[PDB]
Amino acid sequence: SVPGRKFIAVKAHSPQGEGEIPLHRGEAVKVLSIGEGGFWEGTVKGRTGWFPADCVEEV
Repeated sequence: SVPGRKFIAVKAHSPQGEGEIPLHRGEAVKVLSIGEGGFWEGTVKGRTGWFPADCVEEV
């Protein structure tokens, strides 16, 4: 465990809905909040949006 909200993408994501962001494996993701339907909200390189939670793992 490390304090804070640092995660890493283990899976890619291609956006398929309003407000979704892409993810690429290995990227740093700051997890901000949770949504409905298995989606979480996070920040990658100055963009924030939705992606499936199963794409990320905590550092």
